[PDB]
Amino acid sequence: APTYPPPLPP
Amino acid sequence: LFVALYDFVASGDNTLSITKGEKLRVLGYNHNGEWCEAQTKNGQGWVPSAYITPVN
Repeated sequence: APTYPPPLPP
Repeated sequence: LFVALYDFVASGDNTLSITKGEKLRVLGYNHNGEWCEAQTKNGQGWVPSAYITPVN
C-alpha cells in the first residue's frame, strides 16, 4: 500500500 | 462485495482509479486500515478505504 495517506472523503 | 462512494483517480504506485457506483471486491487493507486493496473491472490496486462501502 502507499506510505502516504489517502485523500479524505469529500 | 462493495460499491465506490466517490471517484478516486490513481496516484500511481499500485493505486487503482475507481468511479462512484462501480462494484469492487475487497482483498484486504494496509496496516492502519486507511488503504484497501481492491479488484474492479479495470484491474486491481489500492483505493481509499473510506471511498467504498459494502453493498447487498
